[PDB]
Amino acid sequence: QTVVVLGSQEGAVHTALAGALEAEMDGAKGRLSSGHLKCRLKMDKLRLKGV
Amino acid sequence: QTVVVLGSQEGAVHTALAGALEAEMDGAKGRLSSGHLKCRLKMDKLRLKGV
Amino acid sequence: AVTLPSHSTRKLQTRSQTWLESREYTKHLIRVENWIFRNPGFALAAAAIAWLLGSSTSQKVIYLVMILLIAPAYS
Amino acid sequence: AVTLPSHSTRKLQTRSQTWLESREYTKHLIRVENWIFRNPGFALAAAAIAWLLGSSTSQKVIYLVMILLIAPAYS
Repeated sequence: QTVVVLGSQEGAVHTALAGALEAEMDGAKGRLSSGHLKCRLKMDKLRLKGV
Repeated sequence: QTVVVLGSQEGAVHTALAGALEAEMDGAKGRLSSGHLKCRLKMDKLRLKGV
Repeated sequence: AVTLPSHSTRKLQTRSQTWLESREYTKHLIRVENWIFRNPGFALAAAAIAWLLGSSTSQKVIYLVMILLIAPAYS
Repeated sequence: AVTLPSHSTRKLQTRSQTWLESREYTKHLIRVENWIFRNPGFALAAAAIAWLLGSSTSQKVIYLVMILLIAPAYS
């Protein structure tokens, strides 16, 4: 009996990654693209500057 | 728009290879394991050497 | 090393475009069509099978889908 | 880059042991079982579906197999 290693599965985890969303500059500061949220917005004080 | 490469799918073709039979020393001389055949065998001339 | 979980079974129904949908929402069709183009007579195999189940002339095609859709992937 | 052709669909029925059968003749079972363990309520989904087709109390389980066996892979 011998052993084989099956190399690297980098592209394999890629094709298995078919639902993730990619993300960028990561540093200690990891940025990512779209994601929504709920924002209560109030026009408490907006003067129109020149009526 | 950008592009990704999806790396290497070496292990992917491995897991897709779930029915093949492996084969060895290949050179210009490729050896492989089991495979059957049909052999008509004749006892035309076999002397028993020492009856 | 079966990389089992095709993540599409855990889709994120979110506005930005997902990882590889471009080829994904055709890959299973090309799967089944390639497989049957390679194993044609399995067509009438499935036919004789299904025509013997259901006995409805309407569930018959349903069992045709059954057979022609177990054959490609799980094989 | 769907490495489509799982070669087991082109098995060589030859005496020496094939490439990765050891895990292969369990991989689809672990596939379906993992998938259903992750998506349980799909059980009774398939149940209500199949119980509405066939109308035989014997083809019912057949359509149960239908649904529970399209769901894992082609998804």
